[PDB]
Amino acid sequence: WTATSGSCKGRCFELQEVGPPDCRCDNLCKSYSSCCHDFDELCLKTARGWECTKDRCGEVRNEENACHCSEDCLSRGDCCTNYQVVCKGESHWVDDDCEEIKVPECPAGFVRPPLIIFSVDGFRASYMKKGSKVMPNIEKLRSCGTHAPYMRPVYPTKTFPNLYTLATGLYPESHGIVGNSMYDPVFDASFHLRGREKFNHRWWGGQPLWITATKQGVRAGTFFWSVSIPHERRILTILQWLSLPDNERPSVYAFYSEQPDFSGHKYGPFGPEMTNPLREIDKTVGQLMDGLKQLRLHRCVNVIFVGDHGMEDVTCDRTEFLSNYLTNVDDITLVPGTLGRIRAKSINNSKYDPKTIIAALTCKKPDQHFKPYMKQHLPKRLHYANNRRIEDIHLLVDRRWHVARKPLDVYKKCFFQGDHGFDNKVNSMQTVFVGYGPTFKYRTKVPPFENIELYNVMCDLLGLKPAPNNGTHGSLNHLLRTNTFRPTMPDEVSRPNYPGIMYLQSEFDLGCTCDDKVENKLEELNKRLHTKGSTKERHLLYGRPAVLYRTSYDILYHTDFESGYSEIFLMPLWTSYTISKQAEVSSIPEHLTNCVRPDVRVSPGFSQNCLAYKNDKQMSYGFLFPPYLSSSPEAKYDAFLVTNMVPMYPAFKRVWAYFQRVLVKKYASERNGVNVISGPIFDYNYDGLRDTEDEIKQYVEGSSIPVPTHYYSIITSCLDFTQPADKCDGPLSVSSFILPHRPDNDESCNSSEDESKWVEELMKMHTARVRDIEHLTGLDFYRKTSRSYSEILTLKTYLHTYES
Ligand SMILES: *[C@@H]1O[C@H](CO)[C@@H](O[C@@H]2O[C@H](CO)[C@@H](O[C@@H]3O[C@H](CO[C@H]4O[C@H](CO)[C@@H](O)[C@H](O[C@H]5O[C@H](CO)[C@@H](O)[C@H](O)[C@@H]5O[C@H]5O[C@H](CO)[C@@H](O)[C@H](O)[C@@H]5O)[C@@H]4O)[C@@H](O)[C@H](O[C@H]4O[C@H](CO)[C@@H](O)[C@H](O)[C@@H]4O[C@H]4O[C@H](CO)[C@@H](O)[C@H](O)[C@@H]4O)[C@@H]3O)[C@H](O)[C@H]2NC(C)=O)[C@H](O)[C@H]1NC(C)=O
Ligand SMILES: O=C(/C=C/c1ccc(OC(F)(F)F)cc1)N1CC[C@@H]2CN(C(=O)[C@@H]3CCc4[nH]nnc4C3)C[C@@H]2CC1
Ligand SMILES: [Ca+2]
Ligand code: NA
Ligand SMILES: [Zn+2]
Repeated sequence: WTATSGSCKGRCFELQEVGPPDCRCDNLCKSYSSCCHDFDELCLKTARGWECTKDRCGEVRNEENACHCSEDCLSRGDCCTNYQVVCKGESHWVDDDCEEIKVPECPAGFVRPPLIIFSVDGFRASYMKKGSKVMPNIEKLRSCGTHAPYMRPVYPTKTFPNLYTLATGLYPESHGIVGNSMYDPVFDASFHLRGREKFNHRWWGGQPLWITATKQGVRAGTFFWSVSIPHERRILTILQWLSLPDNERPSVYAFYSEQPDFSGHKYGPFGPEMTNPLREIDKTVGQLMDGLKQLRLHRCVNVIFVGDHGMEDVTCDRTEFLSNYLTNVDDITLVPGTLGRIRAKSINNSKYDPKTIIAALTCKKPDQHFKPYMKQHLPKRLHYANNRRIEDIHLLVDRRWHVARKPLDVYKKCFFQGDHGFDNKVNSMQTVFVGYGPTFKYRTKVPPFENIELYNVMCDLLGLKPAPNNGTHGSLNHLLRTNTFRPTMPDEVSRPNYPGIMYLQSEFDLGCTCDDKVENKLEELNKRLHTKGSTKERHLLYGRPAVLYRTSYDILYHTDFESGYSEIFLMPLWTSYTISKQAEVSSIPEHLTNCVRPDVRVSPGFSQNCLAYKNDKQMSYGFLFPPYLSSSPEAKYDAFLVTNMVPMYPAFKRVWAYFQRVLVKKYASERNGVNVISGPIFDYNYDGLRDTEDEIKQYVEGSSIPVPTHYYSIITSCLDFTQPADKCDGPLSVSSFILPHRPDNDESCNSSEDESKWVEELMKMHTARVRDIEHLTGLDFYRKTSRSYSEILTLKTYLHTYES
């Protein structure tokens, strides 16, 4: 109940929250149906429109008018945005040449440059170039300020998950808005786009920018706008708030536009109808900048122009139906569209089985346009699993497609030509970032980056300490002229042991064998030097990774590779080696096919054993440093050490052997040498974070050898590929992957074919940032380079996407 009998007199767009049942006058009162009876008359005036004309100049103030052209309007802070152009001979902001803003030029009484976030729904990255002719205001912001060619959204590339990731710095799995539609099984409640459940504070987690600002004494405009409030009125409200007395005036503001998303859904991303919504957005930008110029704020305010996600061509005829796959379609609930999420229709149904559902959805039709996954098996780069609101079964839908339960859902619910939601590396889903103002750089292009990183920068722009989030603070310092945040490297927590030769061969009883008993002060001093680290500068190019948690581990050196061997997990945490462009690939000689060799630096009690692999009928083993890339026949023996061995399913060994035998050499050819760091990952609770020993759900049968959920590699070379990876003077280039360690290749529908037709495609799907690996392993890479630390942080957030 709302006692709508109160009044909005002197309260239009008030900032304080006012509680039930007293009526409201704020920018969301419409959406709640709680506005005072006179909100429309007083607060949403429309009379005479939004623009001054010659004859209104100097007019007698008439308070009924939407905006004013009277002489007192500047002091009242309510002129039409074009007042000074029409009535005082001024230019539009867009018509002025851009001039570097070296220092803020703010009016008396401004304690910091204000931040205005101009957010646009459905604004596809390629609109910046393709619509540039019809968007002169936005084009001036882009060209004169700091811009990226695109900004990567979070998955799913839906509206509320991305707007709230913008506000919080968090993955949707952490902030809790994992879809526009959700079911929370603990609340037993459904969240929808439409209706009242979404207003409940229990859905939204983390700490959004407006709350961070308020807790730290920086005042915030109300960021959200009811749909029926016209954009002109939104702009005028922001400009009015900017004329408040100093102690009342917010320092951070947001504008939101439902366009171009609204028309994009109707007409597709490049429909000819799309020009007009782009023109309209640009005019709104021009209104704001003109108004800032009137307030003498256009060289004081930092403006961010930022989108949530792109838009793809999608029509009704490109829908897959689950009724074409499942016998029992009525036993499931599907969340449909550009992603699918499946759960049981009734919790009392004991004949529900996720395994039979996944199997019935796996590689069933040759052209099949979605792929099913248990959520723990989704590419780790999506970070889309650790929340009870994400259903166990997920369908990753191909771009341009939908999934639905039954055909009647599509016609008895084409209506549309565009949609979004797909995998966040898809080019059509990319969106925009421009920053303009005294704190941003001048005419500067920055590489693409992820929207999770923006919250830290917005905190930096406002002098705020960010709440804990998933950005990597300092990774975007290159966007800023000042206010940079100068991080320090984490301290290493565990220091390694450096074992020498301490065990005789006969102390081991591992059940391993090797035909190695074939055999010189010349070559012996040499191999002793190798075991003490004499080649370590070649293979460990950026320093040893730091172990950021408490553990017990050994550094082991060899001719061709170096490793940090965990005595707790009985295998390396990391293995580092460099492969030059000139390096040669060799076979595993026939006498060495099954060779495993005890490591005399490491005790039997801290070693794996071959008997456990013989007895485990599901598990085989592979090696981290590949025997194919040995520098010489004699060095090859080091690759068969028990301390280089890791547990691998035979299906996974197909993937790993092709990567090691074929791909590493290909990368070394193409990139002029590569440095590789490989290793295991254990993430059994799918939280994106390194497991502790007591979280491990599976061991090699009969043993304490833990089975990895994933294997990673980080592959680094010189950005200037005219220099070899091992003699690089400048910035680096990196690509990485986190491959799921699965006992089948059901994910790859073409896997019965030769690895050359499917392995690299799998690896590309499981592309990762170095930072993703850091979280999953508790390691910190690139500790010793000649690069600035902020540049290294940017390198660790890079994602190699393989989109063209
Ligand atoms: C991306 O960045 C974010 C932010 O930095 C990272 O998330 C953090 O990760 C931490 C580890 O997973 C986690 O720390 C835990 O906090 C627990 C208290 O949590 C509450 O308080 C905080 C602070 O205000 C609050 O933010 C939390 O909010 C969560 O939960 C509510 C739902 O109630 C949501 O609205 C909200 O969105 C958020 O949910 C998300 O996180 C939770 C986990 O907290 C998930 O369950 C959700 O699915 C969702 O993703 C909370 O309200 C604290 O209790 C934990 O301590 C346990 O473990 C330690 C070991 O050190 C030990 O001291 C304790 O014994 C304790 O164990 C006990 O609980 C066990 C489980 O019940 C039980 O088995 C034991 O027997 C014990 O009783 C822990 O320190 C932190 O909460 C989140 N923060 C956020 C905002 O999510 C994220 O990791 C980053 N991602 C990547 C990939 O890097
Ligand atoms: O105006 C906006 C969006 C503004 C915006 C600005 C900046 C930004 O990025 C930044 F954060 F980085 F700046 C992100 C979003 N929208 C989109 C979001 C929803 C929220 N809503 C509700 O009704 C809310 C639902 C949830 C909720 N909980 N308490 N009040 C509310 C209102 C209807 C709808 C209003 C129109
Ligand atoms: Ca984990
Ligand atoms: Na397959
Ligand atoms: Zn949309």
